[PDB]
Amino acid sequence: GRMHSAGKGISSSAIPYSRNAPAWFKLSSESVIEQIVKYARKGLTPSQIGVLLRDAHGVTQARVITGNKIMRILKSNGLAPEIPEDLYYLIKKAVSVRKHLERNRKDKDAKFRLILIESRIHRLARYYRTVAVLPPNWKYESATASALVN
Amino acid sequence: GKGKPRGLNSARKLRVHRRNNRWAENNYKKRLLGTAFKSSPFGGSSHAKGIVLEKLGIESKQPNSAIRKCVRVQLIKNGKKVTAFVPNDGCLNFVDENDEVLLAGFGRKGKAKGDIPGVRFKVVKVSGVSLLALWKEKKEKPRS
Amino acid sequence: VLVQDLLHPTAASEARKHKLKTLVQGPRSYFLDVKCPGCLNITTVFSHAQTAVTCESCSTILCTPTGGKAKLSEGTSFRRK
Amino acid sequence: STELTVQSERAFQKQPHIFNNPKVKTSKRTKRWYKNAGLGFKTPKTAIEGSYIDKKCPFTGLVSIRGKILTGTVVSTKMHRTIVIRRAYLHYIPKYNRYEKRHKNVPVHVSPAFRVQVGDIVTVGQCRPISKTVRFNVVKVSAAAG
Amino acid sequence: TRSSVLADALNAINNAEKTGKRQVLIRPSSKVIIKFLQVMQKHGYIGEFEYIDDHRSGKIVVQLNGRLNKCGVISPRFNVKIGDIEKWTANLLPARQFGYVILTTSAGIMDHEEARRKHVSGKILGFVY
RNA sequence: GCGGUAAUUCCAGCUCCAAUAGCGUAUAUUAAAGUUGUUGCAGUUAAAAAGCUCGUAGUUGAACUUUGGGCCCGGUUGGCCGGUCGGAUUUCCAACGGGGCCUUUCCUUCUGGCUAACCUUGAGUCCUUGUGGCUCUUGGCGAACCAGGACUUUUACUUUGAAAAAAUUAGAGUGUUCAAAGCAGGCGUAUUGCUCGAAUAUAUUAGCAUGGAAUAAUAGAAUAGGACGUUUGGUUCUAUUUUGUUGGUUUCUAGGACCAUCGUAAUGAUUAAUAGGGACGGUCGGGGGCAUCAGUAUUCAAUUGUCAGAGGUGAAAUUCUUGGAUUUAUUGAAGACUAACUACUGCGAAAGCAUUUGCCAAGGACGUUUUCAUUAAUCAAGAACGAAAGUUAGGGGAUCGAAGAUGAUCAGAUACCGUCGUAGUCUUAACCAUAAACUAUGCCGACUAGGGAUCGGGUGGUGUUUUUUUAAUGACCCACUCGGCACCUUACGAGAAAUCAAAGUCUUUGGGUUCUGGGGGGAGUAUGGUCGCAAGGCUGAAACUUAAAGGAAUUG
RNA sequence: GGAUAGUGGCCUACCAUGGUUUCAACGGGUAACGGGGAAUAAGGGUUCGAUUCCGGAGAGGGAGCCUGAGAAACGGCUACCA
Repeated sequence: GRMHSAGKGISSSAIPYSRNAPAWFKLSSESVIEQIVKYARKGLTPSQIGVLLRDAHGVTQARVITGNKIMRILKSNGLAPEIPEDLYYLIKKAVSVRKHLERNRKDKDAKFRLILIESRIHRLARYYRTVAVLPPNWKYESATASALVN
Repeated sequence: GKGKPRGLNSARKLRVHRRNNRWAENNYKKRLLGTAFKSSPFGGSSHAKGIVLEKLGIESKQPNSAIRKCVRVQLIKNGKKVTAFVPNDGCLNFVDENDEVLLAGFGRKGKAKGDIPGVRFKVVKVSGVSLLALWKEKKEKPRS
Repeated sequence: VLVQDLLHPTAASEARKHKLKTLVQGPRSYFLDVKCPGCLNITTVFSHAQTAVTCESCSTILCTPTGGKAKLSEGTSFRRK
Repeated sequence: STELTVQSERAFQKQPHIFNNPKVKTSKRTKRWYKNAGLGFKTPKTAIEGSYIDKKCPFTGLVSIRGKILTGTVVSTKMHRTIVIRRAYLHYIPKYNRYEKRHKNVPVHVSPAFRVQVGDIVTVGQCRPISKTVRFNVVKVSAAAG
Repeated sequence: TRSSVLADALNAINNAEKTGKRQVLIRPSSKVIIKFLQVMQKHGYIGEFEYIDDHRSGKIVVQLNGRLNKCGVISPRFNVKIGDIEKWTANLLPARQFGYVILTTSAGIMDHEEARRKHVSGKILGFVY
């Protein structure tokens, strides 16, 4: 099932049958947009913005309440992250495993998990250069891997 | 499933896979390396004229016993010495040394028959007649 | 069985199924409306909440995130909506 | 995707039988001849106002466009005045009833009234062979995805 | 993963009708599937059926009735020159008086008798008898 | 297979059989051959799933974007139609789409060329009383057809047409006397001649005109450099036609293009895949690495205590013993190991991994009204890991221990049995790249049948318990759900069968895709190549030989 | 620019490093002239085509050239080799 495992699990998230309006909500649209931008300027990621708006504010999702989605409204208001955040988290994990390898050589199963992570980074980054949020080359490289995470 | 790539564009994969599985057929590689015109004793021929060198006692296989009265001949065109059977009864004594006989295949493409071991060939004529005619006494041999 | 209203199944059969195999795929997670005994403000709290839920007033925790449904802290008034 | 000066080589690049008369005051700055390519195709404005010569061009030039008309994308651009097309196409097979993907290459004479690069679906017609590979002159261009 | 949803849906149809149930559920759908099932319905292999617009795919619940021997696809949607449609229906149907292979004509999804009526052809999708 | 004494097979005769003016033979290609498989094979065991994942090529890829004709027909809602004690219908009837029939059938539009036919009137003549009837246009009707434009996302696909030399082939006419053949011939008024003929089909991809717009990809408009435009400027060219004409200059308008203004606009981003990648949560496991910690056992040593044996075996002998052997005890060292928990349990890509504790980074699953929105599936070349044996030098080196030594057993024992004993075992650094790496079952997907236990996560319970008191759990119980290693019954099914929930959803034959096999030996040999210190790895035939090699199962 | 019948790296000077390729280039085999077709035919195919026609190519091996509209002619010449 997964990209890189023997695992075939299905835990997921079902958006309810509503294109709009859990009508008991009754706060705003523009003010919760400003809520998003305030939490974003506090140094939050789109996913973490979404889960905090869910939990502490009862927000269903921004596509429902305000028409469009979160990274979209960030990319509108100019707080846009430079590399896409899931690629960012992949590179972060890659530098973590790479640090651990250069300090512990004989950990070869961790070198195999490193192989899989560099695999995911090449596949996803290949996609982002196809749909042109990267430059068309962007040259992801193992030695400058610390430069995007530090 | 089923193994093969059923794709509406997968024909080069299909055709390469077929071409390279063809060699395990005994006959596709056998023509296409060129193995008759290389190392079978004949060069694609069916008969060859040969020279008699020796008369051989090849003794038959296990559920038989007989001495088979074969002959050991040499080709003209190519120099190969090769066993050959002299067919039906009494026709060994129709052949003497260096009698320029005519060699045929034997009935199974180029493997043996029944209980002569290892032989491929047979004689049909001796110095320009026959063996059926000689065996049924309906032709007499010229003397060289 | 061979024949069953697969269009309209019983609510028992529907309640006993997973989030996705139900005929319309839909959530089970429900928002709550919580007042603390200290302050009086109403807070809308996700059932399976993933952050330590606090109120804007009085800075107390409301819900500890755990494995599945969020464990509320102590006795606080909550209405299931 | 480079260009050059007016005159570079050891000749003087002009067109044959075009005579910018020095005695009469040429109010216009040149006598630039051109033609219409036909097949519905349009001469670019850059060709008429331009300042190259390229005697092998269909425009302001001495060869002509006939024979097959074709299209294709551009895979190489690193020659001087020629690109390399890849006419991608599918080949049938009767036995397997299934197509198989295939390609050729057919390098054409990019004229310097046409700005091309890698990408750039072009349209290109046959033009009395120019060198050993190139029998085609580009007549119309278009971009790749954006 | 999810290659041809026509073979997925017909896979369920054939499996349920092999095992003697009376109706079936199908998770993905397509307007190719809808036009396959309208053709099976108006030739009379399927009773009612019902799109369920679950927002994702749209499941389809088909009230079968028996009277259906096989459905299937022919997985490359092969081209068919209009002479070769009889080579097909010979190759893969049980007789010469029933059974319908289903094209993809540019006049639409139809079956081979309607193909010879409207005098048009194209790919092949699958067959039903 | 016959032929080893009475041969239904040899050599003859007799009789017969078949093909017959022909019959046999050799060899080669074709059918047989679903034994080359695209249709159309096979891989658990018959030959045959790469040790395992990663991954470029190739091959493949969830869903979503509306439809000018009518005649007949049936199907649903329906109303004047309600008769029947709220249902009970017919059809004068719209349409709701649906099946045939002839066609609406079109190319989307300017620039005008040009109008077929006019809304007619330009008045009344020929003729039955005259919108009968033309000779005709001054107010209208362009597509009946032309060419300067702009429609312009490109195809793959399919329909139709022209080409698809002659023979060939399929076939139409024809009595070459039948015919194989040919393109002939046939009828009179045979005396001064009439005439039919010599078709048609087929051919393919590649083109080349043409319709179709489903399928299958491909472009847009997001950091609006957008289209609309009657707009308002400003720039540049542009360069016809009138200036007698030429050529130059400038007023002009036309035609591009570009740049700002206001205006026009529903201004513009398709789902959120029981697809996938990420985030966060509480968990979970003998996942890896480095420390660190412990245990008893074995062997060795010192210190004792005692008396003739101690091992060891099928029974013995090799050996050790009054210089105290074995045992006892005390204490220490040394190394490997991680039992009892120990299962039809877990984890890991597999090989594999079981002591504590810590760090280091990972990880599956579960939960998720979060996130991005096809980012995928499978993989030639390629790369990582890869039990154990090896091999290169260390440091260890206790126990077991190939080679070796002996003592046995034997007809012989350089074999099993006994006592030792090097390399090894262990580890650090470096190679190797193989195993029955075996679940002998590729991988991702969807469906098809009953059950109870199990591990991990979740949810519910007027549940139990712990106690200090109900509370907080945590454990236990009941029911569900996802994932997981398995299992137990039946066969709807599959199979040659043992057997199988996948080996099912296969002649009623096609979900994406990677490898593998084509009778047995020869032979994983030859040789060429590459890798390796080497042992050897991966690639890898031929000569020739033989009618079998086999696979489940029954009876002996 | 020359050459040519004429385009053309066909050749020469000069000036750039290009062009092809795992969608199989380049190199090797062949008992390789190709196509029309032939055989066998359920369908899908597989093998063959020196040979009665078209196109090619060669006149022992190899090059050169007169004549001529047309030949690198060989039932022409010249050179070498066999």
